[PDB]
Amino acid sequence: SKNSVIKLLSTAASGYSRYISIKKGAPLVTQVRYDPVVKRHVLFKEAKKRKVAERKPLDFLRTA
Amino acid sequence: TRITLPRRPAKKIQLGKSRPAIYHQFNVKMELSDGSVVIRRSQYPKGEIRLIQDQRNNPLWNPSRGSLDRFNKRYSSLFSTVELSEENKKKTQ
Amino acid sequence: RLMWTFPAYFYFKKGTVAEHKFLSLQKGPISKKNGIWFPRGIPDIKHGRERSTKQEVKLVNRPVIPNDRITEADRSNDMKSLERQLSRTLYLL
Amino acid sequence: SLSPLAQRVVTQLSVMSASRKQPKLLKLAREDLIKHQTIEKCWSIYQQQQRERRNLQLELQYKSIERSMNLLQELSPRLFEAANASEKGKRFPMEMKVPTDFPPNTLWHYNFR
Amino acid sequence: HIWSDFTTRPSSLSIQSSKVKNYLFQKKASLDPPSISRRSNRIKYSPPEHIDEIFRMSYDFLEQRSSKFYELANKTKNPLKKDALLIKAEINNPEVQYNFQFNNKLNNVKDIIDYDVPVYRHLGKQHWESYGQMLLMQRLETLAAIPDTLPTLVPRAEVNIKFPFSTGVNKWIEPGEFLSSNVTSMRPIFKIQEYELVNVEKQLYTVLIVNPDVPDLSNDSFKTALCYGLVNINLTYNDNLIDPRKFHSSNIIADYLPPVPEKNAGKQRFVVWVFRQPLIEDKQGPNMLEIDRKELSRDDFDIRQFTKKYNLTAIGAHIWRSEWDAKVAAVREKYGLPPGRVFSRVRR
Amino acid sequence: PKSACSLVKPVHHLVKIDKSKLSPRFPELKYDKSDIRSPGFKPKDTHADRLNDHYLNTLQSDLLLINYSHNAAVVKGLKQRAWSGDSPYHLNRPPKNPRGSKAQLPDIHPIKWSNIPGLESVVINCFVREARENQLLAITAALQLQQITGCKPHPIFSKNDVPTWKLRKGHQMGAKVELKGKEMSQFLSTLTEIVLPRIREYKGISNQSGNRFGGISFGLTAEDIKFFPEIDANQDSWPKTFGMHININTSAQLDYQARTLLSGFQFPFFGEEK
RNA sequence: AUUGAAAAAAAUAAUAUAUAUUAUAUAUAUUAAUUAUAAAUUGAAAUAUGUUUAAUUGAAUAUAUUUUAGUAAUAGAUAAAAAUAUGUACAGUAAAAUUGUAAGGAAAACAAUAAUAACUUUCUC
RNA sequence: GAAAGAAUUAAAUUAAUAUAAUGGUAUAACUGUGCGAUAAUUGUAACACAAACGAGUGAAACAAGUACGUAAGUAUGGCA
Ligand SMILES: [Mg+2]
Ligand SMILES: [Mg+2]
Ligand SMILES: [Mg+2]
Ligand SMILES: [Mg+2]
Ligand SMILES: [Mg+2]
Repeated sequence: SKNSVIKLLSTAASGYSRYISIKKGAPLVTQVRYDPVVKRHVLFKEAKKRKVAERKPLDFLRTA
Repeated sequence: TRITLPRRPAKKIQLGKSRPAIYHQFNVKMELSDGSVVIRRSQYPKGEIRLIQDQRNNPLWNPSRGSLDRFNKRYSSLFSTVELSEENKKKTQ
Repeated sequence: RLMWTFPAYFYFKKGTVAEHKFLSLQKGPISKKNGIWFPRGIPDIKHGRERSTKQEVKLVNRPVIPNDRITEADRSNDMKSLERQLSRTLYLL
Repeated sequence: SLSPLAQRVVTQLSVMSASRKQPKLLKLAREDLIKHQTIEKCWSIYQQQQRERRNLQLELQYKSIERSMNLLQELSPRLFEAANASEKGKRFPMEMKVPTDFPPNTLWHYNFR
Repeated sequence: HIWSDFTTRPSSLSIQSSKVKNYLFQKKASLDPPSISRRSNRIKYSPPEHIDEIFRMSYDFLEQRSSKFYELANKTKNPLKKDALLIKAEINNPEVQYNFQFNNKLNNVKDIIDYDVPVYRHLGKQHWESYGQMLLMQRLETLAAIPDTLPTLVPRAEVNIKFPFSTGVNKWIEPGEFLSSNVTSMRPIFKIQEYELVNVEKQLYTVLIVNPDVPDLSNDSFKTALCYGLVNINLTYNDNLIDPRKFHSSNIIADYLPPVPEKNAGKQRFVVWVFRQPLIEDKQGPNMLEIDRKELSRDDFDIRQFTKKYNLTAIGAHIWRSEWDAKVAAVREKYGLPPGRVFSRVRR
Repeated sequence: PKSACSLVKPVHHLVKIDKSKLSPRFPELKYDKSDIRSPGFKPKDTHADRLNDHYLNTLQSDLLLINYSHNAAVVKGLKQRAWSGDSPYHLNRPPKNPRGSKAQLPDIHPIKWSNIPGLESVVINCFVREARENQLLAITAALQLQQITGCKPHPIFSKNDVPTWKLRKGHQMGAKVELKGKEMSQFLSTLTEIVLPRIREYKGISNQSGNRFGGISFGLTAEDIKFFPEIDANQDSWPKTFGMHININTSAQLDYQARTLLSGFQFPFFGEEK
C-alpha cells in the first residue's frame, strides 16, 4: 500500500467530515473547506493518528 | 562523494525591494613600468601599486621603442664574437 | 552613501600584524547604549558600520607620486614641441 | 561542523553576498529630490548634445570623404583605385596607446626602430 | 536669468512658499528642508553631499536653454506651436516641477497650478495619461460601455463625477463603481478638465448620462435611456466644475432622472459621455445649438444618431453602475416614478 | 479549470493600457531603476570612462575612414527563400530554409557615421570542471570573477548530462559575468596593460578567432589569472585559481572590423586572417 | 517638545487620531521602516569611570556597561540548469543548426546568428 | 541626422506539455514570477452529447461559502 485513505474531521464540532487520500508518510493534512452544518469554511484535521516521514525543520535562524 | 555546502532557506527579496550590489571599492593608483600613473577602482585595500612587467615595457606592445642569467652570473670573471671564433673549428661534424 | 560595508574580515585575517595596522588607521562607529539620547537616531550597526551613513575606510616600497600633467613646454608655450599639450590632439601646421 | 576549507569558502561567499553589509535606503526630502532630478535631467541633456555634436562631426567627415572620392574617380582612375582598397587586416599601431590618467617620465620618444 | 523674471511670465511658475524657494536657491547646504516639519527629524536628516553647486550649474544650464527657447517662442505666430515652445522652455524649471508634483491637480488652486499656463496643462495631461486615463479606458472596455453606447473613445478631457447633493459625503467616483440608490438619488457634478489647446470663449460642450441596460420586453433585449442631458456648457481650464451654479435651465435638454434598477433586471451601467461642440468660423462669441426636444426621447435614445445629428465629438467619459437595493422604491416614490417591476431570478 | 482555451478578446480603443500602473501592489517597482526613489537605484555615471573617451576622440573617426568603401551598397544575408508558385501545393507552404545555413543570416550594411563599430559587451565565462566533484570550487571561481571585474557574477549550472565526463545535470559549476559600459572598459584596459603582457609567450588573439558577425574571443589559463591586481596583490588568499573564456561582443557588422576595433584598444593579433 | 544648523500650509501613498454616510469617505498631524530574527571562556568597536604622559585635548592603558562578529549564495516580477504537478494575477519565448572561445576533443559551458517602412518622445543641422 | 521607446512584420508549436499515441497549444494550454494554497469546496443541476439497460461525458443556471485580481472577472483539480 503506497497511498492510504484518511478521515478529515471538521474543527467546528458539527460531526461533518470529509475523506481524502495521501501517501503513507505524508505530512499532517489539514485543509479549510465548507462545513454545511455550520454553513461556513472551517478547518479540517485528521481524526486518527499516524506516523510521518520526519523532515528536518529548516532553520531560518543562522545556526553555529 | 560530492563535496558541497548545503543550502539554508533562502531569504525572500520582495519585488521592488531588490537592491543593486554596490561593492566596496577604493580608488587605486597603478604606476606602470614607466612613471605613467593610472587610477582604477579596485576591491582590494591598497591605495598605491607600482608594476614591474606591463605593456609599457613589453616588446610586443612597443616594437619601435633565468638559467642564462644564472650562467652569466657565475661565469662573470672569465667574461666567456672573439670567444666563438676561438672555439669553433668546423672540420669535425 | 549606498556602498556596502568593507568586508575587512576577508582581506585581513584575525590576529595578524597587517590587520592591526588597518584597525589603528580606522576609527569605529558609536554604538547604541541604554539610557542615552542619540538625537541623530539610534545607531544601526552591522559588521561595524553605521548603516544610516557613508563609510570611510582609511589605508620597491615607495609612494606612487604621479607626474604633473602640465609640462615645461606648455609653461614656455613652445609651439614646435610635441610634449606641449598632453590632454589634446595636436595637428601639424 | 565545518572544515577550515569550508569556513574559507563561506567567507569568500560572504564577500560577494549582500547579507548584513548594505546600508539604509537613500531617502530624500521633496526639495532635495527635485534638485536631484534637475541635476540628472540637465546632465542627460548635456550628454545628448555631446553625442549629437560628435555624430554631426562624423557625418560631416563622411560627406567630405564622399566628396573627395567622387573627385578622385573623375580625375585620376588609378589614384581612386589605390584609395578604394579593402583594408580588411588593417591594424592600429601599437604606439597609439590609450591615454593614461597621468603622463610617463619620458613624455615623447624622438628615436625609434 | 529668464526664470527669475516675472514681467511677462505668469506668477504660477514660481513657488509660492518662500522657505522652500530659499532652500532650493542657497550658496551652501546650511538650511534644513521645509518638507520635514519636525525638529528631531530635521536634525536626523542629512542631504547628499555636493548637491548645491551642481544643482546651481544645472539650473543655469536649463535656464539658459529656456531663455533660448523663449527667443523662438515670441517670434512664432501660430498658437499650437507657440504653446509647444512655451512648454519646452518651462517644463524643466525646478519650481514648476515642485508646484505640479507636490500639490493637488484635481482641485488645483490657481496660484500654485494654473491650467491656463501651457506647461502646467501639459504636465496635467501627462499625469492623466500615466494612470487615470488608462484606468478609465479599461473600465469602458471591460464593462462594454464603448461599443454598446458609442463606438470608440479618444480620451482628451479628464472627466470626474461627484454626488454631493444626495448624502453629504465628499467623494470623486472611481470609474466602474457600484453606487447605492441613496448615493445617486440626486444629480451628479462633473469636472471636465481639458488638456488640449482650445478656444475657451467659443468652445461649448454637451454632457450625456446614458443607461444602455434597461430591459425592453417587446424586443427581448435592452434599450438605452438618457438619464441626464446637458448642452451648451462653457468650460475654462481652471473654472470647470459643472454645477447647478453654472448651467441654466435652458441648458438642460433632459433633467436628471435617478438610477432605479429593477429587482433581478441586473447591473445597470451609467456611462456619462462628454462631447465638445462643432466650432463655426466667421462668428464672434459662443455658437449655440437648438435641440428638437420632441424628437429626442428618454425611454429610448440612439446616442450615436444624436451625435451624428448635432456633429459632436466625444472627448471624455466616466462610468458608474447601479443595481437593485431596498431604497430604489423610496427613490421612485420621491421622484414620483411608478412602483417598479420585479423580474424572475432565473434568466430562462 | 473549465477549459484550457486561450483566446485574447479584441478591444474598442487605441489607448495602450499599462496593467502594472493600474494596480497598487508594487509601488517601489513602478519607479524606473534609474530613478532615485527606487530601491534598485545605482549611481551609473560615477566617473569619466577612459577607454570610451579615447574611442570617441581618436579611434572612431579613424575607423570610419578605414571602413569607407565608395558607393558600397547593402549585402543581403542568407534568408528563407519563398517557393515559386509553379504548383498548387506551394500555396500555404512554409518557405525554404536558407541556402547553406539552417538559420537566417543578417544583412551586412556599409559603415557610415551612424553604424561605426564599437565595444558592446564583454562576457567572462568560467566553467570549472573539477566542480563536478566539489561545489565549493564554483564559489571560489565566482569570487575570483567578482574580484577581477567589480561586478556581480551569475552562477553557471550543468545544463547537460554525460557519462564519459563525470557530469550530472543541474549542478553549480563556475560562474559568468556580463560587463557593460564603464566596468567592461576598465576590465579591457586592465587586460591590455597589466595581465596580457605578463603572459610570457603570447603572440596575440588569433585572427581565425571570432563569430561571423562582430564577436571575438579568447581565454586565460589559471596561470594567467594570478596577474590581475586584486589576485596579484595577495598570492596567499588564492591558493586555487581557475581559467576563463572572454567573449568580446562588438557593434561590428563583420569580424575583421571588430578585430580592427580591438587593435585600436591595444589588443595584439597574430594568426593568418580568413 | 528639549538638542544641531543659521506665524504656518496647499500632492499621491502609508501610518496615528477623530468623525461623516444604509458611500472602505473626509479632516488634522507626521513621513517611520525597507533584508532583519534566540544561542558566542576567544575577535573587533563604542561609551562611562579611573590612572599616567604633551585647567586643556590628543595619546596610552585598566575596569564596567553595552554594541557588533553566528560571517551562507536569490538583489531580478528572475523567464527553458535543477526544485511545489491543483487556484489566481502579471509577464516572456523555445529548439535545432551554424561561427567561435582556457583545459574542451563528435559529445561538458558562454557568446553571437531575420527585417525597420510608418508612429511617439528626446537631442540636433 | 541621431538616441530611446512603443512595437509591427517574417519565422516558429520541430523545444515544452507529470506519463503512451493522436489531436490542440506562442492569443500560448509552454515557461518565469507575486499572492496563495483556495474551487483537489457544499445543496439543487436543466439541456445536450453518447447511449439496450447498468453506466459514461460536456454543462448554462439557482443558492451557501472561499482564494486570487485595481477591475473585468477567473477557479466545482490537472490542455484533452
Ligand atoms: Mg504533439
Ligand atoms: Mg444521439
Ligand atoms: Mg442512458
Ligand atoms: Mg493547467
Ligand atoms: Mg499537464
